[PDB]
Amino acid sequence: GIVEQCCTSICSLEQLENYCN
Amino acid sequence: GIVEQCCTSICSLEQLENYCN
Amino acid sequence: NQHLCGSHLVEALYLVCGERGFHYTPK
Amino acid sequence: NQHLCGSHLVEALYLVCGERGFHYTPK
Repeated sequence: GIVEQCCTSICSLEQLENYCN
Repeated sequence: GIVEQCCTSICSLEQLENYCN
Repeated sequence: NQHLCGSHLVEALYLVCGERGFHYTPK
Repeated sequence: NQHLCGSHLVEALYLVCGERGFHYTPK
């Protein structure tokens, strides 16, 4: 999930934008 | 939408919680 | 209450919804 | 980059997604 990818790990803009609608 | 109900108008917790998953 | 806009509205949803998370959809 | 957690993660999604909005789903 986003918490796993961006909080526990580090995420870039590409991954963050996957969660935009 | 939420912006209409909570930003343009005023919304309570009940309405805000409608947008929880 | 207050008007809740933009980042304040997002933050309110974050706090209220907790582990459920939320959908923020303008338009 | 940084770790992005909690309200900071929400706020990043808010800024990046703009008018599209976003879904924030822990779990």
